[PDB]
Amino acid sequence: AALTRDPQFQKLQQWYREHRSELNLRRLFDANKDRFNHFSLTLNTNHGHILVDYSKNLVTEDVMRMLVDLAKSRGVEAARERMFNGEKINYTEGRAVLHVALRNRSNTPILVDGKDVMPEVNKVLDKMKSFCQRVRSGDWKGYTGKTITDVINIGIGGSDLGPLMVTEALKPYSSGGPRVWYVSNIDGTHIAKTLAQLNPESSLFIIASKTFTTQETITNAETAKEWFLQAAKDPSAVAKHFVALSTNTTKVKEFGIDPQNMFEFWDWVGGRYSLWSAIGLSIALHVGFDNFEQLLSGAHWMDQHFRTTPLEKNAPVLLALLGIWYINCFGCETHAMLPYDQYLHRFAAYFQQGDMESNGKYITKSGTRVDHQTGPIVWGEPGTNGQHAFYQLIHQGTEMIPCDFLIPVQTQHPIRKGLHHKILLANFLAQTEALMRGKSTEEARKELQAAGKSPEDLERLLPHKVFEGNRPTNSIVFTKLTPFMLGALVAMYEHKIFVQGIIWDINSFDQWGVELGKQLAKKIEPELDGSAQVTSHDASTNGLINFIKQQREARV
Amino acid sequence: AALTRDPQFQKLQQWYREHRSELNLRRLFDANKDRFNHFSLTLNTNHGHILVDYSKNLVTEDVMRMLVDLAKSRGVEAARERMFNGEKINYTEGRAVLHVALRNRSNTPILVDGKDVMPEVNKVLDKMKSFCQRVRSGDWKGYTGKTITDVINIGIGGSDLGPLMVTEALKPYSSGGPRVWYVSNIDGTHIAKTLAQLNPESSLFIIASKTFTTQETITNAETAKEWFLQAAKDPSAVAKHFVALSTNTTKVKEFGIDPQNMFEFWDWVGGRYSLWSAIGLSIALHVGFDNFEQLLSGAHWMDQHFRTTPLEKNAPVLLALLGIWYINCFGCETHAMLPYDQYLHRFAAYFQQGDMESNGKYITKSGTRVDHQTGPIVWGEPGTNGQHAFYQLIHQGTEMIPCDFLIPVQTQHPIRKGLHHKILLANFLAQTEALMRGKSTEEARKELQAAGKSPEDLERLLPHKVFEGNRPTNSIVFTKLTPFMLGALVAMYEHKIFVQGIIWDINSFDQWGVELGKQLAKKIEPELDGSAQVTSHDASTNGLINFIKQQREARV
Repeated sequence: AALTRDPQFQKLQQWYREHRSELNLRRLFDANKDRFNHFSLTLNTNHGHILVDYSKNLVTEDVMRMLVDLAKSRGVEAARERMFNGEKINYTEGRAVLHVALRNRSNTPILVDGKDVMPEVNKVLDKMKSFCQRVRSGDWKGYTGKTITDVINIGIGGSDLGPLMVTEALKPYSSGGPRVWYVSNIDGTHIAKTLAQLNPESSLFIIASKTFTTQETITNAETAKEWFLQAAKDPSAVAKHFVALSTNTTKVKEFGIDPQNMFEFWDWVGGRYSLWSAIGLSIALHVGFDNFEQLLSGAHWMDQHFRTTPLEKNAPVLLALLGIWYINCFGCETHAMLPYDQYLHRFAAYFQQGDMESNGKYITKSGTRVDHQTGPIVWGEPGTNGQHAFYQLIHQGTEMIPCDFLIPVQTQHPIRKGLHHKILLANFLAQTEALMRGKSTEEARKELQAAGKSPEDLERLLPHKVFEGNRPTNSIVFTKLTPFMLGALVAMYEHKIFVQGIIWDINSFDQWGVELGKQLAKKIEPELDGSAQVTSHDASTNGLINFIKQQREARV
Repeated sequence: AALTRDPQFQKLQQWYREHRSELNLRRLFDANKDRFNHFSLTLNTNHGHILVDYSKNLVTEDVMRMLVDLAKSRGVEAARERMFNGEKINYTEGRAVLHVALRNRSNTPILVDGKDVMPEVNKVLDKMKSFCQRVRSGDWKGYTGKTITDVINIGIGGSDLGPLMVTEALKPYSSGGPRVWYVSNIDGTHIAKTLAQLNPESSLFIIASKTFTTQETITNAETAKEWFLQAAKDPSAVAKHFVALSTNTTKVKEFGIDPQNMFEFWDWVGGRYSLWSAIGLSIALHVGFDNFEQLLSGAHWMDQHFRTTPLEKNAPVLLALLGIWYINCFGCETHAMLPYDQYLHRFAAYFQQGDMESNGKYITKSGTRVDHQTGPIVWGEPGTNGQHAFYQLIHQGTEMIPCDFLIPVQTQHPIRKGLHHKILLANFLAQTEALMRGKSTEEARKELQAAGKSPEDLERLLPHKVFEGNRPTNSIVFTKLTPFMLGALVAMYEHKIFVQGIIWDINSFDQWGVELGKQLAKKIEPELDGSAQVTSHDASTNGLINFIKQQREARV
């Protein structure tokens, strides 16, 4: 593979093999009182500051230098320009990758097959703005003349996670907006329990599906329509309660949706990078189009930082480089994202898709199989919840787990004169401090002696109280989680993911890995009907199907 | 470490090194027509069947035999009896481990320090029963005489996760019960956004905290009381709207709660194993005490299965052993739990604590440091949501990830004549089939040719469409997700965790790993107050705090 053959990578790996057991956070900080200044970035977006402190990582100036050299050697900057210039960097599908055009507030032309994409982008945005205005003003009414109180987004993967995570994160800005609901699972309980809490007369459904033939999404949509029509009866009423986010005008018309209410996007918009397009309609409806533009503007700001900042001080790039260090040198399988913010409770889940579906690849640009690790397993839970759930393993377990700790300085709810956020902040800081410092046998011993522990009891319990520490973390702190700031943060990670993919020489923008499961599922569907034994698959699949048919009747 | 020195373990490790490149699922099945029958267990709980199919695992008759020999060699059965008999197996804290006592429906005496624990267990259950009766019936009234419409649970970690996951999973059984709310994050937006939607006249708060001094929990509790008294004014009104799940009678009195409304539990009840105790009060209030008893009954049935079943056919034991195989021989860092059920959307999250906080240890019983891996990183998202988010990596990524696929045969919402559930089931089945089978280059080439792909396009696309497969999974299918069945499934994993811990020779029931973080946070708290620069910590902690103080005043 390209990466393994890179001289800069080889240089990095040789340094690692020689000075690995030399890297100790406690000692690094004790020897360099200016470590924080040397390994941290402070970004002023003019709408809040972003501090990216990567000083608690197992790195030195030499390591960072070699890492930056690896990025240059792998052509990170050239690839970046190709992305922004509209070139088909999604080589397996032969398409451009332009989620950056979706939020290109400067409106500088971006060509695709010699044609500027911006006019179309702004056309859809204008349509979104108009629609959001009417629904929020109460001008758009249901079939019985009532205003919309609830908006239901139906989609899977990228047509679901992004909008859901953002509306959850910007909940405080939804004043004067309709309630939003997200239905994604084909599991019938999802649409069912959602519909049970809604009134057909004041509900607006958003069907998100490029092709408008997506099995899960369309099945849910048809279930929603049957439910609606059961109340409305009149088919022409569907046009007042259903809109589509796609490009299939024919199927959209067939469903009963008014064509002028079809918000399209393009093939250069990846699902896991689509919240910035028409897919984000529910976002705009919930918090208003103005806040939606703020969201886009934050991303655009981060897009520029990524493009004009030298690699050595480039946030997305350094975040990606640090991950390559832990993944390809320390051999860490996972990456934890721990935001200390309840509104961001689905941030980690969102990037679980953005990162994993982008970089969970094994075939390089030249068709060669990688001979090294690629995308890591991303996971996490928001601050203090995760801390009281699985931190025991991060502190005293056996796995090395790079962790990103995020938090806004200003809270959306400064209740009790800021008492809650104070404690939240203190824990945010204490956890990375502990993770790095740990507690030695001697330090633990002193504590146990002070507790008046028996000489014998002290020696028995002592080892259990030792924290080996030396566990690396990133601390990302931003002024306040506003729509603009959230846009900047999401874009930052999108570009981190982009850099790592280029370094690994994989295609972060295709997803051929989903085809097999879909193919095999279609074959099993017709076999589930009936009580006849199934024997067309392997013994397990067969046995599972027959157990299912047996228990179908079981009364419990 | 005991494990490494174990003869049986060494035998397994040796076999692994010799036959690893010989383990291939396609061949294994093609070579054994009875593979499903040989590697699957069907349990009849009398309230539904459970099929634990572990045939899609990289294992053979010999491996399973060696694994069971490992379980015997490591003394799994003796350790189990010690737990059930009330001995102090939580050796670092000198305590018994008796969550099995909590659901001991048979009421068989279980002694701790010479006293049967059951009478007290049942005393609390009866109090819970009476309270739920009165609250749900409407007999229990607020300070203005209204009936309780909302129940708010306030607790962290083990006093939140269990009840939340269970009430979410059993939502269908909550008809006639009040709505339940879970507040756990010290982050003020949690209690703030929750209180903004409640009426002080019909809201009942449950303060879950053993010591009743837990910082996060008591802070949220005091904030809720302040909000409550704001409207009620009369401090004696608190007794009609706040109850406690603890043993500190004094602190509960001071708060303003009626002592007769303090539901207690004991030190042999681990937080991450407490939903079966008074901690589960919110569960009982939401779905009724009858359903709570079924839940307990389900777990009780599984406890018996675990205690009376020979190892070779013991579900918890087998699951535990398969994990030891992937973790200590294959070197897998994670374990994915993927239930194809939206109601179980918080199932993986629950065991993320149950498993990780239990086995994320590194000091053995002899006080010696482990020289092998222990607890894995548990993660996941429910069925089809996760499938459309990160399966790309599971199918074509670079890391090996053991996965547990779970699903109920009968759905709680058989809408559209079971159409949704049919598709859900087809995907549950097809995914494990695909993970195992994969798609060869030859098969992929034929598809591309049949699709009429160009010779140029074919060669370029070909390698990207190959699925290496041979990825192991467990498929756990159960008749229906009823209160009883859920109890059984949760208990099954609790015991799997117990078995793994004994084999690793660690303590699955303590959690010393949380102290350092809490100590360092207490020290930072006062330092955040005021405008002075902090210089008392390492440079990073100092820098982060000074950035916070600076941005604290920023207007954005």
